[PDB]
Amino acid sequence: QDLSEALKEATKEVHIRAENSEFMRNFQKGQVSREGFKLVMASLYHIYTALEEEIERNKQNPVYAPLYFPEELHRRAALEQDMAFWYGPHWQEAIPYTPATQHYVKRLHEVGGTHPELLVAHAYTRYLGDLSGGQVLKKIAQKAMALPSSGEGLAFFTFPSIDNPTKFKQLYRARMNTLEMTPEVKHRVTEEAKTAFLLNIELFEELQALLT
Repeated sequence: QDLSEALKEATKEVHIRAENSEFMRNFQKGQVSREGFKLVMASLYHIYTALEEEIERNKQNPVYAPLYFPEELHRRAALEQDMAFWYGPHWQEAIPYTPATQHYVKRLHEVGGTHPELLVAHAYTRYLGDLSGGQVLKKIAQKAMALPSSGEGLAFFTFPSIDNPTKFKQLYRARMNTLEMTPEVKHRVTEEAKTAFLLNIELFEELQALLT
């Protein structure tokens, strides 16, 4: 089986659980305020910082390199804008760094440092969602919180260097299928993607509790 297909099949169940998390149910209904939203975007700041640092460490590694798309995909600069929007000029000292975020970041460094053949599972889990349900979350955020169409506060959800998310996702999928793939690597990559989803589910369960 192609890796792109293996990953979708492996994560289709946990994806259902993730999109139906209590935090996300509240989001999709429109119940999340500025406070909740600042919490999740600050958490994403740390996650994508760790993820993109590990992507840089491994950019020339053949186990990842075909998926190296900083210009199109990387979120850190965009999140730095959003942090300045939501938290102001001294956001680096203002933003929270929660335990679940720390746990997620810790795994990203373990993977990037010790198991870079699995890094694709983590880039997959975040980026392809950003290019999918991410786009729906963006419209909900705009409506709920009165965020302007011009895009301030929602740079994270904006991909100026991609014309069509759907087309780019097809490209990224075909490119995943180009990675050197053994039964050993494909088994562990699909397992690591399931873990990536759980780390996200646990972040969202934590934030929901912090707010209630």
